Amino acid sequence: SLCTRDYKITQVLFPLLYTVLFFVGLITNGLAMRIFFQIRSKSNFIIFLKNTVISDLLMILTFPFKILSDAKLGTGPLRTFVCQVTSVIFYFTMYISISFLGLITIDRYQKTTRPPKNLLGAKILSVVIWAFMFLLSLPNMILTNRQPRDKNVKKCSFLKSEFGLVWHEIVNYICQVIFWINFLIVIVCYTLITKELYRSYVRTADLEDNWETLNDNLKVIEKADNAAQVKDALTKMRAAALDAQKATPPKLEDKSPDSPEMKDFRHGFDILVGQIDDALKLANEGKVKEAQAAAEQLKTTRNAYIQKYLRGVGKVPRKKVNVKVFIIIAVFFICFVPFHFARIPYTLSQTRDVFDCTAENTLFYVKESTLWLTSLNACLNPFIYFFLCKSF
Ligand SMILES: CSc1nc(N)c2ncn([C@@H]3O[C@H](COP(=O)(O)OP(=O)(O)O)[C@@H](O)[C@H]3O)c2n1
Ligand SMILES: CC(C)CCC[C@@H](C)[C@H]1CC[C@H]2[C@@H]3CC=C4C[C@@H](O)CC[C@]4(C)[C@H]3CC[C@]12C
Repeated sequence: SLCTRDYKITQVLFPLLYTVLFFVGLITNGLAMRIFFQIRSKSNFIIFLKNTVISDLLMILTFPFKILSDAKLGTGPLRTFVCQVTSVIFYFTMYISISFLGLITIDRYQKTTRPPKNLLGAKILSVVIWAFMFLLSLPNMILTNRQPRDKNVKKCSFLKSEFGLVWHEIVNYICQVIFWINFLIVIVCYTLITKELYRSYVRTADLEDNWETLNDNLKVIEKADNAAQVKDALTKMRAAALDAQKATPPKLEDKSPDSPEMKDFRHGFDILVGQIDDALKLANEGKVKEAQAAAEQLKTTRNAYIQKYLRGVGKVPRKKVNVKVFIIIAVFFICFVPFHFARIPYTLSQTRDVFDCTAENTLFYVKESTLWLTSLNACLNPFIYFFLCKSF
């Protein structure tokens, strides 16, 4: 009552910040709807991605009501409407987005491990997420039935009934659980994909160590003047080559044993081992120069091409680098983590008259600032689909 909140910086900074996000958001999701809704829903990912684009658009359409109500220093019918309807829509569509981001992450993680009634399952799941958030949101709209007694007081908590304040606390608790379960899912999925990347790296580095062994021992043969040194190097080269021939590099992981990719990889080593074997036979006969000339045959255009090819097959592919799961984890840390940290103390100040005026106002400014970061997601989310061959 006696407490005053300074809205002079709020009425210039936030409507200006949200106006930018409204136009940036309309053009981003407009050029996402007209593209993604043309393509068919043949996978769960695209079903989840289509739900994400419309939940983004619903929360962007919420911004004009906010911009113009926050532009006014005092309360009014529009501020009451924001409190009761449009800002409630913002929150329930925000947790719809977080739910589908958690689902997209599970989907994308399961695709990395991978060597219709599931579309139905994804569709029913999509309906259940929307209906559930709507179920929680509806009493918040209905229990914001009180009129503002002081025209200078714009806080939604003063427009609420006793059970309205109770439900507000319950809803904000459930949403904290929805956030942290989805954040945990994203953290786990990211850690498992990152472990797989590090595992793919060591298998490539082990394989490349074999090539270094073979090429280092070839240098020894060139600078040698005796059959004992040539035989030693040739033996280590044969062992490195036969070791490398037994490997299943990340590019050959999901390939059939009788597939041409698997066959060319093994045959490439048979040609190089064969050349080492011919040079080793000569080294055993004490013919140093002849064994050096035959080992030097690995430097021919043909055998250098065979090496370059086999080494290329051993490299870590794009599949192992998941930019979609990294973007989602980046989005949770930037857009959602600060708001969810700022929320509980702010909810506590709204449901009980326990904090000092300046303490309350500080909690408001922090939640208002972090809520804006949360709104970037609606303008960021289409970039999970924007970086692929379909959009060039
Ligand atoms: C599932 S729907 C949902 N989820 C939340 N986490 C919510 N947190 C707040 N709301 C509602 O959205 C409206 C605005 O609440 P706040 O943003 O807490 O109010 P102000 O800081 O005073 O602008 C109120 O009717 C709240 O009950 C929420 N609604
Ligand atoms: C008042 C509130 C609860 C209204 C919610 C509207 C709901 C019913 C809407 C919003 C987003 C929609 C989804 C958008 C995209 C797809 C993918 C498509 O392959 C099948 C339908 C499906 C799965 C839609 C079904 C209906 C849907 C879940």
